[PDB]
Amino acid sequence: IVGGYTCGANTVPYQVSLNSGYHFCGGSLINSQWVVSAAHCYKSGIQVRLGEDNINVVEGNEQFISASKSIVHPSYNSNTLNNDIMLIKLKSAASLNSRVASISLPTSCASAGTQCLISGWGNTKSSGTSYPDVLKCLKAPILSDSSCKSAYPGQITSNMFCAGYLEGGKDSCQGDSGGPVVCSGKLQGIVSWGSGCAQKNKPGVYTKVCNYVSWIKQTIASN
Ligand SMILES: [Ca+2]
Ligand SMILES: [Cl-]
Ligand code: NA
Repeated sequence: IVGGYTCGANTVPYQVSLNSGYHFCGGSLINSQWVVSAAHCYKSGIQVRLGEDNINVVEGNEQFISASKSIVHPSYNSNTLNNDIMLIKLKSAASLNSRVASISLPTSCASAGTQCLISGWGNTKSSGTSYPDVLKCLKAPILSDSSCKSAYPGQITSNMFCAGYLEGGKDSCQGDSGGPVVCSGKLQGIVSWGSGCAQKNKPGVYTKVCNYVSWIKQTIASN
């Protein structure tokens, strides 16, 4: 997250860190046994880290649970990042409390202008590199379809939306991938991609989660 603020310990209790020896991607807890992340985060040897603020310090609210199975979206295209969504089942149910809590799936798509909370442990620089160890937050509005398509000609599908600021300075960045965009208490986005970070006229592109609710619910019901 570039141009965000320090969330505060466990203030985003649905935020997970995907660990394969190190934080590599965000995720969103959606019930005691399932995480939603970006398909482009897929790899084996995933350990889901819940209750995290400092990812380098054991602070006392962590639950570390190995992934038992990953399900990349059937129609995920790694070249276009169309359908950049994946589900991870935990080997055991997370113990749910004030600091480790599921985020509600949307019943409806969010609209341009709606303010959302974007969070993750990604790069905090637009030029050069600095990884924070504590969770960073950004309040960003969803952008119009037409703005999003103008910003990225030929690249925005019906499964993508832009959130952020065309003036730049405030964005998601490398290491935020797979993390949440929460708009009035609902998971509407997954940190998917962008052109660099916090560049003018290159806002963050997010997986449109409302498109995937029937897939998520069916997958969970049979896995
Ligand atoms: Ca920690
Ligand atoms: Cl539009
Ligand atoms: Na379960």
